[PDB]
Amino acid sequence: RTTDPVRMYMREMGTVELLTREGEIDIAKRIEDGINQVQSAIAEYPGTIPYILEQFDRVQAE
Amino acid sequence: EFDAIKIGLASPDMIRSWSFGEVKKPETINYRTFKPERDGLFCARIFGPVKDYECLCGKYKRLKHRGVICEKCGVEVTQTKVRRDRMGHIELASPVAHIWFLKSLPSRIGLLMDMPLRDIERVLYFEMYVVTEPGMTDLERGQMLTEEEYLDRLEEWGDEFTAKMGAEAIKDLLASMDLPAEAEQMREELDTTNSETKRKKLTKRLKLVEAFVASGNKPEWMILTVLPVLPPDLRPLVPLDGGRFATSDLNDLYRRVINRNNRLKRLLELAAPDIIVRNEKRMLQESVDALLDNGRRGRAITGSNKRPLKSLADMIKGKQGRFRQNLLGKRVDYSGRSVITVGPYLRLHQCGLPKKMALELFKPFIYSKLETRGLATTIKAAKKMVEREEAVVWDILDEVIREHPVLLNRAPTLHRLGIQAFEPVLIEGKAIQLHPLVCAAYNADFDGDQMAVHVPLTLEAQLEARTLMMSTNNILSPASGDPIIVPSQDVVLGLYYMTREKINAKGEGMYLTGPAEAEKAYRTKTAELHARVKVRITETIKHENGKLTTETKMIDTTVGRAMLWQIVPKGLPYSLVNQKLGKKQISNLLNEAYRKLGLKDTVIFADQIMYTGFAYAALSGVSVGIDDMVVPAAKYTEIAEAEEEVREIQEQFQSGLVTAGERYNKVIDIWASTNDRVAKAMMENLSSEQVINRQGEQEKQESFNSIYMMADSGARGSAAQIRQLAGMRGLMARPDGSIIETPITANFKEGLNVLQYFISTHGARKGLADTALKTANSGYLTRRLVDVAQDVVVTEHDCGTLEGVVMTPHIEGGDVKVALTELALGRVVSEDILKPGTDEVLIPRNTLLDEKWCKVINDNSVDQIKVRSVVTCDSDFGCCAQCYGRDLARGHLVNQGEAVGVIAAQSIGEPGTQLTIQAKNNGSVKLHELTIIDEFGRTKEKHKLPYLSKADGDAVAAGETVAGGLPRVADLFEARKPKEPAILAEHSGTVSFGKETKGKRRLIITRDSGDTYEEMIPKHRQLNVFEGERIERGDVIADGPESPHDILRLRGIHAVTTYIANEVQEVYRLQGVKINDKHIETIVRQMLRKCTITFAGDSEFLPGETVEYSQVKIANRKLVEEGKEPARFERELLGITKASLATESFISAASFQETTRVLTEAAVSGKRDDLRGLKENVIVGRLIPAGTGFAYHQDRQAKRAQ
Amino acid sequence: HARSTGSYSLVTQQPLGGKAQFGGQRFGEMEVWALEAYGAAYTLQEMLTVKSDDVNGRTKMYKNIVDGNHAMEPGMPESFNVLLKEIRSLGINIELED
Amino acid sequence: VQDAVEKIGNRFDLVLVAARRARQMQSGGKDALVPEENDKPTVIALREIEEGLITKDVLDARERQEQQE
Ligand SMILES: [Mg+2]
Ligand SMILES: [Zn+2]
Ligand SMILES: [Zn+2]
Repeated sequence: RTTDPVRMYMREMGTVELLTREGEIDIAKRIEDGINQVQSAIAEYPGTIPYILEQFDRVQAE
Repeated sequence: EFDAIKIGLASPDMIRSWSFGEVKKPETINYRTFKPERDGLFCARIFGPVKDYECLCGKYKRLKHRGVICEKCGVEVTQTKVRRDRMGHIELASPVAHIWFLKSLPSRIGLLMDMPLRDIERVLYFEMYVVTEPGMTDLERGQMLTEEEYLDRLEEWGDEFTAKMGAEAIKDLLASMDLPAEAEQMREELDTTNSETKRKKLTKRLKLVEAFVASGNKPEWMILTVLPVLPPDLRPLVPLDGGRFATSDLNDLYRRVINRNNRLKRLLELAAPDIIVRNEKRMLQESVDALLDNGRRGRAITGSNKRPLKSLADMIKGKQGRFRQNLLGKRVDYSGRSVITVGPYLRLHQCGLPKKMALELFKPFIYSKLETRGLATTIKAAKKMVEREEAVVWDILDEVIREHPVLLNRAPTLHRLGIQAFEPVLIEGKAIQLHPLVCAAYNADFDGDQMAVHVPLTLEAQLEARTLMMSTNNILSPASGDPIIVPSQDVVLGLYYMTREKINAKGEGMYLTGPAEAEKAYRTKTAELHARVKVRITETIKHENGKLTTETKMIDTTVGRAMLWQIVPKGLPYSLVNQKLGKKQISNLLNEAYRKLGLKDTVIFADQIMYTGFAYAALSGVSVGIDDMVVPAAKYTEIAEAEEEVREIQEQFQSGLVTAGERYNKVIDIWASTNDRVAKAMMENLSSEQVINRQGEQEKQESFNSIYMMADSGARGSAAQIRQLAGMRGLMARPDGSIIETPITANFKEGLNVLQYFISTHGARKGLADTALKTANSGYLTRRLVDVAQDVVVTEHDCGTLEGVVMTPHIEGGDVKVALTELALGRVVSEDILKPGTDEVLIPRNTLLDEKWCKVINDNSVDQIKVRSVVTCDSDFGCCAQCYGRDLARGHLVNQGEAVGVIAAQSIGEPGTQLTIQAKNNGSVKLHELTIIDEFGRTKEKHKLPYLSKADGDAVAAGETVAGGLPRVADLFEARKPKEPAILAEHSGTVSFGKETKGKRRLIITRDSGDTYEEMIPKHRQLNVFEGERIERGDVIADGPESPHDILRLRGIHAVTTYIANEVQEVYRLQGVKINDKHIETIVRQMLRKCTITFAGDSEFLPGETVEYSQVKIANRKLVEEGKEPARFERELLGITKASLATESFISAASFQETTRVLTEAAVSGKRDDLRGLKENVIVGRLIPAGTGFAYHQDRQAKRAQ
Repeated sequence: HARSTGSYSLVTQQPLGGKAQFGGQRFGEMEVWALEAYGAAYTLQEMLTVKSDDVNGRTKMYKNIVDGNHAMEPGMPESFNVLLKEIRSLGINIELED
Repeated sequence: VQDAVEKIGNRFDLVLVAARRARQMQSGGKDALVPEENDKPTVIALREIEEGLITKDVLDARERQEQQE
C-alpha cells in the first residue's frame, strides 16, 4: 500500500508493546543468566584455567 | 575497426572482468593534500595515476618506469587519461534487483516468473515470503506465505521446504527455471487454448523465453550481485576558483550505496535482529535503484540544493542527454558567428567576410603558408607575426581564402538550403555581407539576425562545398522544383516601375534602332522610361530540339522594356518582357531561362536582374506618404447607411419580430457587406487616374500611387493591408472566438480611439501566442518525420517491378484542382501510355516525363496515366532511381545515394509555420458516383450521388440542373483513430438484423459461403444499409471519418496512400503551399514496413507476429527457390512515432525517445545493430551511407560478402 | 566571434560554448539533417570527429594543416566512449565486434 | 561545376575523383595537366575533369602503371 521504506519500518516496529521497569530487570537477568551459563560451560575445560593463571602470573609481576 | 554493436545482460563475471579493482570506502580525496584515498571512489591504485607517468609517492616519476607498479603505492606509471576508461566494482552484501528490469513495463522479471508485479514488490519490500524449493510438500513454487503463516508451515514441516524473502528469493526462483520445458508448455497451451487474450499473454511470455534461450543470457543476471563503478574522470571532483569544489551527483549516489553496503556487512557481522537487517536491505535496494534511475521507484532523493539528484539514466536519456546534446549535435571548431548585412554588389557565389574573423578562422593555414614561403622560421614566429598583424599576413590571408569555400548557416535550419557554401571576400568591418537573392532561402532579414560560419578543412569537404553546397548549384526548391532565388521587394519594384506604361509621355511614338538607342534616349532626357515607342528587336528562339532561329522585327514597347531586354540572354522570346513585370512575371522569366538555357545563364541573368532592379528602384524615387492613403468619399456615407439601418433593425428587434441570435447574425452580415463594399470603392479609387493624351482627350490610366504600385507589383503588401490602411479595419473577434457586433470603422490613416485599439490587441496577442506555440509544434513534427524516414536512401537504379500508381487530375467539384502535367512531371511510367481510343504507344516504358512530354500529354488529352511510385517499389532496402524519378532540386534523374527520406521530411516540415447539382460544363454523364465529361474525354466534373434529369450516357449542356492545419497533418501522419470512426463492410455479403442486446445493438452479415459474422454497433448510429442487400467489401455502413487502418485492411495499399496524400495536399494547398507528392509517398512507405504473419507456413514465424516486411519478402524468395511452404501476411499501418520506435536498430530508437524501454528490450533480447542507417553512423563518427560516402559503404558489403 | 582552436570541456572533450569562453558554434541535429540531405558525408564526418571530440584526430588535423596536407584520420568520438561507459555502468553489456 | 558533372555523370563520383586528383597534386608530386592560373588543387582538378583529361578509369590506369613500375 506504500512505497516509502520509512513507513514500513514504523509499521514493523509498532507491533511490539513498550516495556516497563520490571521487564527491563527481567531481560537483564536473562542476559546475565545466559552469560553465567556460558562462563560455567567454558570453565569446565582443562585448558581454560591455566591460561587465566598464567595471565595473572604475568600481571602480578607488573 | 568494428562492424556491429551488441547489447545484453551483464554477468557478475563480466562486471568483474571490466573492473580494475574493488571500491571499499566512500572516501574521495584528502581534505589537506587533495590526494585520492586508497580503496575509495577516486583511488589511484584502481583507476590510474592523477599525473602523467607519476605515482602518488613520487618515487617513479619519469617515462623510464612506464608500466611498472610502485611497490609501496600500487599506482601504475602511465597516462592519466586511463582514468576515463578504468572501471571499478562493488561486491554487494545482498543481491539487488535491477530497476529497469522490474519497473519498466512490462516487467521482464514479472512475466518470466508468471506472477504479478505487485507480488514481486511485496517480496522485494520484505513483506511476504516465497516458496522456492517445495520438496515433499503440498506447497507450490511462487506461492506467497505471510510471516505467521511461514512459521506455521515451518513448525508443521521443518526443513523439508525453503521459503525466502527479497531479491534473493527472486534470484533463486529465476535460477531454477527450466526455460526449454517452459517453452514447450507454452507452445502446447497455445495450440490447445480457445481464448485469444490468453493467446496474447502466452505469446508474449514465449517470445521473452525464446529470446532468453537464443541470446545465451540467463534470467538470474537481472539481479545484481556486483555493481559496476564509473571511471572517476566521467564523474569529476575538480576545484574551482577560491578553493570551491564542483562534483557530480553520481559521487553522492555511489557514496550512499557504499555506506549502506558496509553497514549491511557490519550488521551481518554483529548479529542483529532480523528487522534491522531487513531495513538495511531495503535501504540498499532503494539506493541502488536511485543510482540507476532516480525517481522511478518512488520519491527522488535530493541533494543539499533541494533538487533531485540526476542519475545514469538521466545522463543517457532526454533532450539534454548524451544522445541528443553530444552525439547527434556538437559544438565545433573553426566556426564563427556575426550579424549579417546586405551586400548588393556581391555575386551569387560570394559572401562578405570580416578580415579579423577570417584571420581567426584560417589561422593554421596562415601559419602553414608563412612557414612555406619562408617569412617565419618556426611556428612561434608565425604566431607572433599573426598577432602583430603585419601586411604580408594580410596578403597570406588573401591567398589562403582565394578559392576556399566557407559554409554559412542561419538558425533554425528548416531545410537543407539553411546552410550554403560561398566564396569569401574580405571586407573591412564587423558584419557578414549576404547576397540578397539567397535571403529567401535563409528566411533572413536584416533586423538583427546573426549567422554562423564554418570552414571545411580537408579536400573532400572543400569539393563537397564547391559541388553540392555552393549557392549557384542550389537555386531550385527541393520541395517543389520551383526556383528559390526569385527577386523580391526593391528588385521587383524597380522592374515593375521600369516596365510600366504611361500615356502621353516624353518621346512617345519615336522609332528606335534597338535597346542601345532606347538607353541613349533615356540618358539624354529625350524619352521617359514609360514612353510608348517602336523598337527594332532581334530575338532568338531555341526550340525543344535545339533549333536556333533569329528574327528581327518592329515591336511596339516602352523604353524601359527595351533597356531591360538589353540584359536578357539569347534564346528567349520578347513577350516575356513586353509587359509590366510583377513578382510572378520575373519568376516566369527565371523559370523559362532555367528550362531553355541552363544554370550558368540563369545565375548571370538573376545577378543582372537584381542589379538593374536595385538601380532603377533607386532612380524611381518611390516614397510612401500620408497623401498616398486616399480614403474614398463613399466610406463615410456607407458607414452612415449601415449605422442607420442598424438603428432600424434594433428598433425592429424591440418590436419582437426576430430573436437575438438572428439579429446578431444579420448585423454581422451587413457589417461584412459594408466592409467589402468600402474595400471595393477604395480599390477602384486608388487603382486608376485620368490623363490627357496627345489628342487632348481624357483617358483612363493605371495609377502610379506608391502603395498601389507596392501592392500590385507583389513586392510587399496586399489588398487586405491597403484595406486596413485606407478603408475599414473590419470585424474583429473576442478572444474566445466570438465576433463583436460593432466593428472598427476607422483605418490607420485617421486613427483609432481606446476601444478600437483594445479590440485590436485582443487579436494581436492571440496571433503572437499562436505563432509561438505553432513553431514548436512544427519543429516536433519535423523531428518525427526526419526520424521515421531517415533510412530511405536510393540504393539501386531499377528494381525490376511492374507495379505503379494510376494518376488523374484532382477534381473536388465542377472545376479541376491540379492538372495532370503538374502531377506527372518528373515521374517514370510503369506501363505504356496508349492514346485513348487507339492501340498505339505514344510514350514507351521507363521514360522520364519532362516539360516536352508533359506538353505532349496535354495536347493529346490523356485523362488517366500510371507511373512508378516509391511505395510500390520492391527494393530490399531503400528505393531505386526510377521509382523516385526526377530530383526536384537538380532537374535530372535522382542519383544513387541520395537521402530522399530526409529531403522529404524537411520538405513537409518546412511550411509548418505557415499552416494554421447543376452542371457547369457541356458533355456526357456517366455513373459508377456522378461524372460529367467533356467531348475531349477528360472527366472534368465529379459529383456525389446521394441515395436526376439525365440517365447514363445522356449528353448534358451547360447550366442544366441534373441534380486546424498542423494538428491535422500530425494526426494524419500518426494514423490516429477518429473519435467516432465510420463502420465499414468487412466482407461482401448480405446484411441482416440481429438480436438487439441491451446496451448496444448487433447486426449480422452472410457471406457467399453461408458463414455468418456478427458486428457490434452502438445504439446512437445512423444505419445506412438495408437488410437483404449485398454490400461489397469497403462499403460505408455508418457515415463518418474513415480510419486509415480500415481502408488499408479492406481496400488496399494504393487506397490508403491516395487517402493520406490527398488529405495532406488538401491542408497544404488551402494555405497555398506547393509540395510534391513523392515525399508523402516516401513517408507512407515508411509507414508500411511491418506485417502480422497470418499463415505461418514453416519459416520460423509465430502466428500473429509483427515481423518486418522485407525480411518476409526475402524469406519468401528463398522458400520459392526451395519450392517449400511460403508465408502469408497482413500489412499494418503504423504512425511515424510507432514506426520509428519499431525499427531494427536499437541505437537510433534509443537516440529518438523512450531510451529506457528500448535499451531494456534490446538488452533482454540481445539485439545486434549492424549500423546500416544514417543516425548510427553519425553517432559512431563513421561516414553516412548516403551521398559521397555511399560507395564506401558499398565496398564494405563487397568485403563482408567475400 | 570566431574560434579556430581553444578550450575544451572536461567530460565530453568538446569545445566550450559562448564568446566569453571563446567557444565554438553548435552544429545541431538540423544542421546534420541538412548535410545528410546534401550528401556531404566527409564534411559531416569532419564536424563530428576532428572538430569536436576526436582528440588525437584533431591534434593530427592541426599538424597536417600546419604541414599543408589537408587530410584527416578520423577516430571514435569521445562522447560515444562515455556513453558506452554509462551503459556498462547500468549493468548492461554493450560491446563492439570485428 | 556543370561541365564536370556532365562529363562524369554523378556529382558524388565527381567529388571523389576530384578529391583523389587534388590529393595527388598536393600531397604527391604530380603536376597539373592544365595551366594552374594561380588556382587551388581542387579547382585545378575540376578544370581537368571539365576538359576531359581526368576520369576514374584514367586514374585507375595510371595507378596500375605506377604499381607495375
Ligand atoms: Mg529578422
Ligand atoms: Zn608510489
Ligand atoms: Zn523501384
